[PDB]
Amino acid sequence: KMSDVKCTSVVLLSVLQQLRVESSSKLWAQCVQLHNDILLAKDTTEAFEKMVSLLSVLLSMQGAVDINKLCE
Amino acid sequence: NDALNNIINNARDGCVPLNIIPLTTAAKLMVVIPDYNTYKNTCDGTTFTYASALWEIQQVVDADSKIVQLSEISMDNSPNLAWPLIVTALRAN
Amino acid sequence: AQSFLNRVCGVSAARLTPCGTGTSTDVVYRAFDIYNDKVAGFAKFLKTNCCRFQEKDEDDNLIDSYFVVKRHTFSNYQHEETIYNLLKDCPAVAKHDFFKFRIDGDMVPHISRQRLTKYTMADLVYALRHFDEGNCDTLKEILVTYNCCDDDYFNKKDWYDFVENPDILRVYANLGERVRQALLKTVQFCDAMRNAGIVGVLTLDNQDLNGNWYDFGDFIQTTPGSGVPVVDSYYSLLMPILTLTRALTAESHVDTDLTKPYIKWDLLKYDFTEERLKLFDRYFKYWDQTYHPNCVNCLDDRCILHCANFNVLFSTVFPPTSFGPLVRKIFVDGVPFVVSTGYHFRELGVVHNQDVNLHSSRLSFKELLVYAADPAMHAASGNLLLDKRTTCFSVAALTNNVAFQTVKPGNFNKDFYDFAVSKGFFKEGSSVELKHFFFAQDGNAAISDYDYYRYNLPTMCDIRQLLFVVEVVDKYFDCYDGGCINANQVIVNNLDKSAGFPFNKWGKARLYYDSMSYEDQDALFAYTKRNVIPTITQMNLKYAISAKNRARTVAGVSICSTMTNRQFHQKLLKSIAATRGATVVIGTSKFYGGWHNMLKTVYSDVENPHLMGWDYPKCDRAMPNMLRIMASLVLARKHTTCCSLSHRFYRLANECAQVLSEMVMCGGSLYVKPGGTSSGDATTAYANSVFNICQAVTANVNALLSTDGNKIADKYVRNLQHRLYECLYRNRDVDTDFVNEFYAYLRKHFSMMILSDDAVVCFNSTYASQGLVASIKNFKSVLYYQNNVFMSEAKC
Amino acid sequence: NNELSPVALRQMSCAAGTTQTACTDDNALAYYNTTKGGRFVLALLSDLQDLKWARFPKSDGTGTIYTELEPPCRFVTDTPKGPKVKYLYFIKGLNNLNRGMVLGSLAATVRLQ
RNA sequence: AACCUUCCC
RNA sequence: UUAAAGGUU
Ligand SMILES: [Zn+2]
Ligand SMILES: [Zn+2]
Repeated sequence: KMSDVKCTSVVLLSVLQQLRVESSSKLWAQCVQLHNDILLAKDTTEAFEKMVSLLSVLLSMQGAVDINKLCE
Repeated sequence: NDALNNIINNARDGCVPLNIIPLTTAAKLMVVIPDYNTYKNTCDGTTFTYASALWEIQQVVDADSKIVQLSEISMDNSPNLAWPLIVTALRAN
Repeated sequence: AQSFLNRVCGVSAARLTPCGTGTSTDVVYRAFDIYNDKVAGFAKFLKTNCCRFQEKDEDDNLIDSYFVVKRHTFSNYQHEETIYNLLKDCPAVAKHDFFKFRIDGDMVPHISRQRLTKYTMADLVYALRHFDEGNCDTLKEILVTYNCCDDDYFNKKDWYDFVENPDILRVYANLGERVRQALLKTVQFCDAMRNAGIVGVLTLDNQDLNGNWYDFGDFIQTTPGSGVPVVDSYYSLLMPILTLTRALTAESHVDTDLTKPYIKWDLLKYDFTEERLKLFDRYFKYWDQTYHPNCVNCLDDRCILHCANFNVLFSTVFPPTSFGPLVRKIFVDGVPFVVSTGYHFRELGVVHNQDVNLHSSRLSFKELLVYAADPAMHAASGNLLLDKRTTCFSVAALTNNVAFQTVKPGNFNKDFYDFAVSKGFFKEGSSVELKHFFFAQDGNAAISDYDYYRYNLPTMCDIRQLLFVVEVVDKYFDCYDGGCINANQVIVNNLDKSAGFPFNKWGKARLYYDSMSYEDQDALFAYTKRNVIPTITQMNLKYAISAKNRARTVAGVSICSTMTNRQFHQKLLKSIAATRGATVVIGTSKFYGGWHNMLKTVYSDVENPHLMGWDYPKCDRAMPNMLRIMASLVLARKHTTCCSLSHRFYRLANECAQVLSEMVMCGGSLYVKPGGTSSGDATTAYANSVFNICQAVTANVNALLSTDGNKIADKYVRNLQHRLYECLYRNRDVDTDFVNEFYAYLRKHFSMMILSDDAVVCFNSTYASQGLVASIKNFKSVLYYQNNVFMSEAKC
Repeated sequence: NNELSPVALRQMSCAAGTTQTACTDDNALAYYNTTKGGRFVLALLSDLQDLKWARFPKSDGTGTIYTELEPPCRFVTDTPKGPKVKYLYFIKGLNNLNRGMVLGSLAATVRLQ
């Protein structure tokens, strides 16, 4: 199941990078640190909270329309 | 071509090492600062000294190439700055 | 027992407390530099012949001041008496006593030497050369005794590591003045032996850690005014410690004392020849072979190495700003440039261009190509830079803003992963799992990789052993052929790659290879044989899949160096890549049975075969300059016919100028490269293979010479050891017969398979267990003392 | 236990002279170090005050090599000849080790005062 | 291993 | 680390 977390972390960092996040140095540094550390985790009980911390980054902007894109 | 001719004419043969050409002739200095503590010992104040010369600060930018005033660089306000600070200055006389 | 103690102390009135009980001796374990008519080497032996006495200090404190007595025969007593009353007035001679005492029923002679130290300098050299983590027990005592560190410093984690504990460089450097004073004291001993008419061999077994000399057992006397101090093994074995402990730092201060401030040299001074000769006369007075401060006057490759070693030692005293291109103003069409017309190498001294053109009229395409590549104008027109992020020397910043480069996270192929998961893959508790990903990086990535080039240190190599090793290593490259070729014969793989710092602003390598005809390329190549062309190599950042999060970077070397290095090593290396069955397996495919053939070849007739492998921790960023120069020399060895001596030297100078200590442009600013190797040039893999073979041969030599020798039960191996010592430290010229014999021995008992920095070796297990061929600890010690790198079991 | 030179190096008779072709027939005691890849002499002994050139014909005979010598070294040997004031010459470029070997052999098996 | 010889200080 | 070579069973 940890593979799912690592793959979705890869996808989340991809969309974050393409949302021009890397135009702010420190935010991109923290996101890169979280993404690199999630890929190296060995238990699912730390990857999940680092994953939620990394998702809180994208849930703070206003470039991703959320209600539309969770059309289910 | 005036601050470089003088130092060249003083050479015995005319040959001078390359690494001393910008040290004693260039008219702009750009220091890169990783943290506030290193900022304190090197680039403190509006004027500092380096390479046996006196330089005066004119412009400071952060990693995002946005302007930072000299009043914002404190100890407690440091965590709110992108911190490869680039400080550019002119050789004063 | 009491009278012996009251006679050993004698007039000096010392409070000796016997370390050995009774009137008997005290066997110890000490390192010796030994050469009989039977046995030779530099190995640890058991030393009886001695009755030690420690001296007490006022309040019964024990100090390091020993009164070592020596029981021996009457003839030796007479011989050492008649020679000590000749070297008595030299400060560097420990005081002898020469008494006779009635031990048991007969009267026996003793030679009491007063106030020595527990360890000699053979012990220090052995401890710092043959290093092992958990058997130190004497390096610790030497460091603690002379207040280089404390006892609780050894309870740290990886206190011996040069990479993860870079403070050990400071602990060793506090033991670097007792070595300078020892050299100063041995110069006086040599002068006294000269003026007193004495001949003998100076071995570092007879010099305690103060500097005094205390044995005259194997000396002979001649007419006064002609005495011969034979110092060849002494200095050669001592060489690595001189730079490892940074012994000549006191030469950086005025009047050569560490309390006074540093000497303020002139900024415009670039020729330090007189200072180099002064230092050589100061410390290496009786080194017989001649010394050329500027390697442009050397006689051949061997003399180039010999003088470059001393230049390596002597260039750590002079300011870092004096090394680099020597620029000079020239006039053309009335317009003055500032162009490079020479170089000042730390290793090769001062080199001047022969075809400098002053007051020219026009710049052809060749001249425009040359002047656009050197860093002269680019550095002189840019502004000053002071970068606090790195310790490496920073010269200039070309632009008004620095650039931060990031690395992308990498895409995800979801369909394949879903297919694999549907096939029962990637479950919990599976032997297969994802470990390789695309790792992202923040803004400061390359400037963080330069602090890994920070790892390179100036290293002095044991010159005699290095010369023998280079002669042996040259025999692994005999089946090949090489030489220069014309511009017609060059074969370029890909013409859509970048041409370098300047020149990338205008096209790829295709444009510059069409534009110039064959005649222009030949003219440039012929120019490079009598001039130096410094260049700039860009620092690109790679983007690939890996299992560890390090931001690997590569070097975009310029185009002129590419052309001129091709017109040499294209023909040199196409033969290497097209040979099957050799030691170097570059160019051999693993398909169609290549792997099986390679493995069966490496198993070629070994008696009790075991397999072993190792990997260098940081090969590119920690390789010393001396070994890179050695690899370049053995590669250029193939030009005995097409190039004269001057052409070879200037080609070597060009290589050292543009692939060893070049000027790198990392993120829009120019920095000075300390050394190492630049991955991205023409001959990286082949030079790495040469360096690997050199390290393996050095490990074998160290393993063979450090074996006891009296215990070796095979006559052939014992004679091999004896003649190996003779050919190392008693011959100035190459002996091809013994080189062939030792190469055959190594090929028989130690079979290698080399590819760049990777190696697999099949070795005789019995000989390795007996210490006749190199083991893995022999590799670790060699790496420690000749690479400034500590290797662990994670690589071997 | 480092020994200067186990085994002794022997000597032949050779010819020398002051400069160029001044070598007449045979005037020197040449202490040699013979190797099977060509013979290489170590030292020269003479009763002649100042000889700078010496010569030896090559093994093929068609050639003859000249050797340049250092300034003399003076000593006295004891013999049935009484005292002998002799001057010794090292071919310039001789290392310290060959000098030491020759001097040790001389001081060991040749009388000196 | 015993053993002796020209010895070796 | 212990002159050398030779000698016998
Ligand atoms: Zn030289
Ligand atoms: Zn050539």
